[PDB]
Amino acid sequence: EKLFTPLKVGAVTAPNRVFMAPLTRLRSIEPGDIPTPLMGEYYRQRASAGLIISEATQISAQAKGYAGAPGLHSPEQIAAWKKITAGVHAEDGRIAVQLWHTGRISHSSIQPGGQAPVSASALNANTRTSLRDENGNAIRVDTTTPRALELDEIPGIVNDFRQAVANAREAGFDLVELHSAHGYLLHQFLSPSSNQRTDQYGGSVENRARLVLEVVDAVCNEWSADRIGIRVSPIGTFQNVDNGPNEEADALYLIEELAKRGIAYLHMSETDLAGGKPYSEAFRQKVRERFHGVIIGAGAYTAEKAEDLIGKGLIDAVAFGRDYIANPDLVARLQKKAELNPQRPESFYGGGAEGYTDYPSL
Ligand SMILES: Cc1cc2nc3c(=O)[nH]c(=O)nc-3n(C[C@H](O)[C@H](O)[C@H](O)COP(=O)(O)O)c2cc1C
Repeated sequence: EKLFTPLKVGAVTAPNRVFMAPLTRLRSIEPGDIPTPLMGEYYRQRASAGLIISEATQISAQAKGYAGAPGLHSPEQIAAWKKITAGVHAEDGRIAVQLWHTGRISHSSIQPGGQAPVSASALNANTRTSLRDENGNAIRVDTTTPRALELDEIPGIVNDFRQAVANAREAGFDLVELHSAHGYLLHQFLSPSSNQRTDQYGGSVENRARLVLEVVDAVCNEWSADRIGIRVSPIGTFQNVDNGPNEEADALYLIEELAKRGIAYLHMSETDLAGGKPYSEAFRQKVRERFHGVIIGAGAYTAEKAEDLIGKGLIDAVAFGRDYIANPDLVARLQKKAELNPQRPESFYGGGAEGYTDYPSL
């Protein structure tokens, strides 16, 4: 077993390879989309993780797509996150903030001015997002048809990612993870199914990957390459957004480009929660030879699958999502081969302490 051995991830060193995947829990304070003391406790309980990747966090108010999701834009949010990272560090843990712009996966009622959300093209995601009712309870709602950005708006998007990263550094995060997966803004440009642009940000894969690569360069220039991670879901269909008829080739192109920046890590979300086709060991090898940094695998990993792939040298770490939701001390449990607490899906989104901080440790 090598799942419990140290691993250098960019500027930091994780004592084990059991990572906590980014998990949207929608328990932030509104107004302000502010992280809470309860959230700090939740993250503190899970500090033994090799690395904690936070719930998706807004790089701007416009980036908001879910009620209850935190932001990292505004004095109050920065101050709130500072206490959370301090708590994790007090337990000697490491935490990375996942930054996103939901793009078309949003609703007008939570956008600035109540206006239509933005995207690569004006195509409704044909899905739903999570809002809050009159009592603050989480509820589902169809996504609002988006507005195609506009050429001169792109620089502003890259700037928002850069500023959020600057705030992240100030906030005490050890690393940042760009969310270019699961059909959110960056993925919306990457995919031809959601990108019908005729300017230089649409068409060829090079054009579709232009925005994400501009963000990587910008955040890398703002902080440091060894502080930047990125999550992608380039194979399969995620939240109604597929990856095109040449997804494999297009994925390898993107990874070679990311590699040139020498960033901290490549986080691959291998399948949608609804399932998907498995990654062949051949493809994993092709990814392996193209990226020279840490590679994190995620999906429906069992400790056994992780040990097998890490042992084949195809990946370096594994991010567990749901098991981490139900087991703050997942590291200890997996190492001791103990039983895990059962999961309570009903309380994954919204609410309070129940189903959040009440999962006991051994
Ligand atoms: C409650 C819930 C919320 C999630 N929120 C996020 C998130 O904020 N960002 C992200 O990239 N993926 C998110 N995911 C995906 C997880 O990080 C993870 O990849 C997924 O749960 C599959 O892994 P698992 O089988 O180990 O849980 C979410 C999944 C769940 C069930």
